[PDB]
Amino acid sequence: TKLEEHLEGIVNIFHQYSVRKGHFDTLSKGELKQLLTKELANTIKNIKDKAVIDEIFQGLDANQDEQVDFQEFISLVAIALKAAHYH
Amino acid sequence: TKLEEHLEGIVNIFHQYSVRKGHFDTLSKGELKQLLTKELANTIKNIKDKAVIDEIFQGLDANQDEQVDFQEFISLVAIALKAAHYH
Amino acid sequence: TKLEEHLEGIVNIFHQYSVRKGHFDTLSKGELKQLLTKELANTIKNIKDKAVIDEIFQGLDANQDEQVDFQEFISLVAIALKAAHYHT
Amino acid sequence: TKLEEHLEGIVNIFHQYSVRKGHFDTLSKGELKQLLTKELANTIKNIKDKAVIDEIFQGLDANQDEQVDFQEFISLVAIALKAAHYH
Amino acid sequence: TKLEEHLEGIVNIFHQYSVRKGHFDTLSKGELKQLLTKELANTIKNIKDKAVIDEIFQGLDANQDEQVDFQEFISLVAIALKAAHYH
Amino acid sequence: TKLEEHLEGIVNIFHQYSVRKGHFDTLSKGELKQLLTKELANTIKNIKDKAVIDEIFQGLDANQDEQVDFQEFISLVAIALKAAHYH
Ligand SMILES: [Ca+2]
Ligand SMILES: [Ca+2]
Ligand SMILES: [Ca+2]
Ligand SMILES: [Ca+2]
Ligand SMILES: [Ca+2]
Ligand SMILES: [Ca+2]
Ligand SMILES: [Ca+2]
Ligand SMILES: [Ca+2]
Ligand SMILES: [Ca+2]
Ligand SMILES: [Ca+2]
Ligand SMILES: [Ca+2]
Ligand SMILES: [Ca+2]
Ligand SMILES: [Ca+2]
Ligand SMILES: [Ca+2]
Ligand SMILES: [Ca+2]
Ligand SMILES: [Ca+2]
Ligand SMILES: [Ca+2]
Ligand SMILES: [Ca+2]
Repeated sequence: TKLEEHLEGIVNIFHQYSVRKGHFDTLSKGELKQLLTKELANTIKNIKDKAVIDEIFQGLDANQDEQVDFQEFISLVAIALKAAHYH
Repeated sequence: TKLEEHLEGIVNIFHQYSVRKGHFDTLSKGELKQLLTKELANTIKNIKDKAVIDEIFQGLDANQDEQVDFQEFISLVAIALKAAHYH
Repeated sequence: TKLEEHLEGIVNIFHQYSVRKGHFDTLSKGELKQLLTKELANTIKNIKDKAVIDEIFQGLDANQDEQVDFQEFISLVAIALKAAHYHT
Repeated sequence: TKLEEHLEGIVNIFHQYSVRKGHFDTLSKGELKQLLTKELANTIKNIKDKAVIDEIFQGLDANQDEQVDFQEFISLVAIALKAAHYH
Repeated sequence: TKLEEHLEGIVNIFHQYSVRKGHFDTLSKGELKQLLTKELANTIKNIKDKAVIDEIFQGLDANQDEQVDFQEFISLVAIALKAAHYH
Repeated sequence: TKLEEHLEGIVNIFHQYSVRKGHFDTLSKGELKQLLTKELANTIKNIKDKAVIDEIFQGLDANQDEQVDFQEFISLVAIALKAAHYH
């Protein structure tokens, strides 16, 4: 299915960024910064702002381990999905 | 981007199903059952069974208006995304 | 303030039904049914139907104690709020 | 009914502050501070400190669009309700 | 520490039921029925009723794969604590 | 039963810290500080850093009353469990 394909897509993009550094299944502040700035540049306003990136990071990182795992990632998909529907 | 592409895809699928009947911007049970069985067939177990479909509908429709609106639909992406990353 | 008065309003309405029976601070299915059918009759579709009332009770009672307490009630005020704004 | 009046009341108050500037349908940081400091003065601790208003704004604005829309505002009502029943 | 001790306790108890049948690391409807009725009988009302066990299983199995995984099980702890501090 | 004993355990630790200052039934920052660093040292990363204790305090304190009450505490239990299982 296309819907399935879009889902595997999102999953693929997650890993695309999570493997660069440290844990392969988790995103570091730095990797999330990349993901955010390159992949949602037209979705989240001011995503370019150091403060905006930090605020998003601190909020996904529910368990304070300094990493964003896949389950925490889902939150971001939901926010983004909200924006994309608004346009 | 790609990520933005996928998210736009998801939005577009919603609407692919929501305009068939009643309100254009929301899914009725019928509409939701179509979307589930053909677009998540390989994602949610037993998704074809009547009981599962009803259970999922009853859960999304948080405000009991017998419609699944976009906000409510986000939750399903969440459930699905979970599953898709699992495979 | 006006906003403070409406919030005090909702708390008072909650007690208005929670004292009828059993614990004074919680709603039983009965007390909830009365509240729903007499105070949200124009907010939630088919609120009069048995099925709907139970589905609602079954969802608010997160701890499964057969009582809806105030924190659990706040959920209902959220659904209700969505509803009112949409009508508006 | 009364419960319904109170709800419509809260929606009204929302609109009373959202129409002063920018989109009519949403609350700016500024609009939000106004409502907080004169509508909730006797509900949230130290709600008259810049720090506390920032924090509430930052939390209610989940999509980071620098605006607080009605669905996001509902969370504010939840926090408030909590406080009001405590008295 | 003691808190750590209790948390480890909970995980342990999860496992003592999850390994009985099927996947070792997730709970089947049967496995859960066993955990609820034996470990939570003085905590959740009417936990010995067929109907309640199922409503609790249906609720926990957020992804409809007919198993309760540790993440899903965490919500049971939340429901239970609420009750425990009540006594 | 053991699970029940662990739950009660969790409630007792909470109170062990909550009775120290101000209201016996809620944790002040200071009280929360102690609890975190003495009961979760081997569970949450850098729990020792003043920045992290503050961030955790700010997240639990949903109503902004500068106390963490039992309900709000349950979120902390969930973050911790998640970690303890991961270990
Ligand atoms: Ca990484
Ligand atoms: Ca952090
Ligand atoms: Ca994390
Ligand atoms: Ca439709
Ligand atoms: Ca329903
Ligand atoms: Ca709905
Ligand atoms: Ca009562
Ligand atoms: Ca129930
Ligand atoms: Ca209850
Ligand atoms: Ca405005
Ligand atoms: Ca922000
Ligand atoms: Ca916003
Ligand atoms: Ca098993
Ligand atoms: Ca199910
Ligand atoms: Ca499951
Ligand atoms: Ca205290
Ligand atoms: Ca704060
Ligand atoms: Ca608090």
